[PDB]
Amino acid sequence: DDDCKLARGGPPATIVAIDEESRNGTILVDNMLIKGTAGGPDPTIELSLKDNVDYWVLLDPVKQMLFLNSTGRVLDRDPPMNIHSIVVQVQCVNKKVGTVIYHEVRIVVRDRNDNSPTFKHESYYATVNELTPVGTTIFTGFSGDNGATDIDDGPNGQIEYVIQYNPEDPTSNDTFEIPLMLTGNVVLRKRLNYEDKTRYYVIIQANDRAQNLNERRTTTTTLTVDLEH
Amino acid sequence: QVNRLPFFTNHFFDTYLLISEDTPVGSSVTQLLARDMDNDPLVFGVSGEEASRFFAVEPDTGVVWLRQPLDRETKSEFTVEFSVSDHQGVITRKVNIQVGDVNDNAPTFHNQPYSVRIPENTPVGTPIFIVNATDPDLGAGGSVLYSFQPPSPFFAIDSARGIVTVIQELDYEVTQAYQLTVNATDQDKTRPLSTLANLAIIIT
Ligand SMILES: [Ca+2]
Ligand SMILES: [Ca+2]
Ligand SMILES: [Ca+2]
Ligand SMILES: [Ca+2]
Ligand SMILES: [Ca+2]
Ligand SMILES: [Ca+2]
Ligand SMILES: [Ca+2]
Ligand SMILES: [Cl-]
Repeated sequence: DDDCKLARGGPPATIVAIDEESRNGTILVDNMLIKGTAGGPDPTIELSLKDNVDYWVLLDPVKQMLFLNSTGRVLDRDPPMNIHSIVVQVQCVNKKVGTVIYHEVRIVVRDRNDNSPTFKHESYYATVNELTPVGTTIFTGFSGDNGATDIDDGPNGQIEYVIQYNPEDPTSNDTFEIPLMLTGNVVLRKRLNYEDKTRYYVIIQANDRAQNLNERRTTTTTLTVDLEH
Repeated sequence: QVNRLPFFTNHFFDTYLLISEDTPVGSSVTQLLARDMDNDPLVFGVSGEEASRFFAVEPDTGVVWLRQPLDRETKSEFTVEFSVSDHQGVITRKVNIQVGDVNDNAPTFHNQPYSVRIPENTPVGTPIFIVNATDPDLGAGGSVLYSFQPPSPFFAIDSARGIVTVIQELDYEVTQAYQLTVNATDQDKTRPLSTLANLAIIIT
C-alpha cells in the first residue's frame, strides 16, 4: 500500500538548518512523518540511514527522529573542517511490497561568530616626515591580507579598524585618524613637530561585522609611528 | 555624520531560501530588502561567477529574477552573495539557496532490448527475466514500480524487483512467442510519470 510514502504533504526533501557547534544530541528532525511503523508487534517498514558520511546523523526509526551525533568532536563550518551542509538519505523499505523509497534530508549549517580577527603581524610601523601635511595617508600596511582577517563567513568575517584612545600616548588618536574603517589606512590629522614629539603609539582595534554589536569580536594591534630627520 | 552603512533585513539570510526547480526563467524569486539610516539611495547586486549566471537583480527595487533554469538533478544547493551599496560602501551578504524537487523525469529502462528464450516445460513460479529502470527524482517520484500492460495470464512481474515469473503452464502449439509491454512508473502522488518497454518471450 502507501507505507514508505510521506505522511506529510509538501515537497520530497526534508530540509532543516542548524548552527555550527550545536550540542551532541540536538534534534535535527523531530518526526520524518513517513507512513508506516518501524516498531511494534508487526512493523510495516524498515528505516535506516544511507550516505551518512562520517556518521553525523543518528536515526531512531520508531520515533522517526534524527539527531546530531557529535560526541567527542564539533560540527565546524569554518576552515579547516568547512561543513556547510549535511545530506543523508532515510531509506524506507516497504516490508510487504518490497518497494524502496529514499527520503532525502538536507541540513544547512549556519555560521556562528565564533572566531575573532587575527592580525598577520604582532605590530605595525610607519615613518613620517615632520613636514608631511595634514590629510596625507601615512600607513596602508593593512592592505592585502597583511592586516586583520577572520575565518568566519560573510559579515562575521569582515573587518573594521578603529583607532582607540591610548592612555600611554594621549595625543596619538588626535594626531592620526582612520576615515574609512573598512580599509584601516591611517591619515595624518595634525601637524607634526620633531622638536616636541618623535614617536606616536597608535592603538588600532579590528572588529568583525557581526549583525548584533554585542556578538562582535575585536582584536588590538599597535601602530608605532616614528618621525624622520 | 560619518556615513551609516546599509544592511540587509531579509529573514532568509538567517535560514535559507527555497526555490522550486520548475520556477520559470524570468520569474521573480524574491526581493532584497535593505535599510540605510541616512536613507541613501541603494543599489542592489549579485556577486560571483556561478551566482550571476543563475540570478539577476533589479538595482533600485532589489527584485531577484532567475536567468536560466534550475535543475534539482544537477545541483540542489547554491551559495549566493548579494550586495547593497550606498555609493560609499558595498555591503555583501550570503544566502544559502535550496532547490526544491519536482517530479520531472520518467523512469529510464536499462539493458534493452528485452528478449528471453524459455522451454515450454518451464515450471510455474520459475523466474525467467529481470527488467530494470531508474528515476532520478526525489523520493516517491524516483521509486519505480513495474507492471505488464495489460497483465498477462501467463507471466507476472514483481512490482518492486522487476523479476518476471511464469504463472501458467505454457504450450508451444498454442503460442510460440509473447510480446509483453512492461510499464515502469514512478510513484509521485499527483503527477506520476511512466515509460514503456517491450519484452519478448520466445517459447522452445
Ligand atoms: Ca567554527
Ligand atoms: Ca564561524
Ligand atoms: Ca568573526
Ligand atoms: Ca549610508
Ligand atoms: Ca530537473
Ligand atoms: Ca520521476
Ligand atoms: Ca526532479
Ligand atoms: Cl524538495
